[PDB]
Amino acid sequence: SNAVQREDGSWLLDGLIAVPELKDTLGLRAVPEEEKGVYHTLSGMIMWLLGRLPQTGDITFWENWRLEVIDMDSKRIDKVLATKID
Amino acid sequence: SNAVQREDGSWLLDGLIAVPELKDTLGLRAVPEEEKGVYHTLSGMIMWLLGRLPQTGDITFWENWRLEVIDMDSKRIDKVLATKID
Amino acid sequence: SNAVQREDGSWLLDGLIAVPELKDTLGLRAVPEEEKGVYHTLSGMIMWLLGRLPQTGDITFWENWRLEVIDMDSKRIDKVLATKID
Repeated sequence: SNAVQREDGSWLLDGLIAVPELKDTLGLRAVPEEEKGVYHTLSGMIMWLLGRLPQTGDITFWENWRLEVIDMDSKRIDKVLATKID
Repeated sequence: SNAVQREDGSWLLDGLIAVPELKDTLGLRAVPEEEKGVYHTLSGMIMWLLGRLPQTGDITFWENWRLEVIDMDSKRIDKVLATKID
Repeated sequence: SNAVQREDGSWLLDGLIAVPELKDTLGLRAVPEEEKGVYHTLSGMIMWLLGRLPQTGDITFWENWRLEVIDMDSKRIDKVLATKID
């Protein structure tokens, strides 16, 4: 599970991307609930920040980043667009 | 149930604007909980996204839009400013 | 307690800044739950808007402001960056 950067520097990210790779790709300093083992995946993280099942169209925010749900894979996010804030 | 486009592209919308007219106005692909008979107006969609009673000053997000609650009629939203994020 | 403006015009705010100073500093029309006595500081306000204990990295929104949690002091927010959205 993957990360591709686009011709404006925004990221198209697979929802199943794991926390260590996600932090690397986005330069995150932390994730919410770190070390508590609540979720292990970008999709889970977004679900946690939303406090409910995400839907395509949903937007959340974390550190320097706007996270938009681009597509679902039933109970999980398939694809996310990550855009730098500013 | 009006909408009115300001000088800068942004939209002033009635909170009782129905979902059909809302998709058409803002070019929304979808709405949350579509076909689940959960809300029928922009006011109810904003309330769903916030997961609580809206207040004037509240900001929510969906697709390419920032939706700001500009005015209330007691419990229901009366005016909403929609702005397209980039 | 206090508020310092960066050269870019954004504000670093102490989490314990009280409602009157906050409104004056950011030119707020209101704050949520005004005169309900729910919270009395910026930290309490953001905790109210998130619906849970804030974490460093969280972002919330009110009126024309993006509110980023910069640092925590255990149960309370220590520092916030407020940036005018437009």
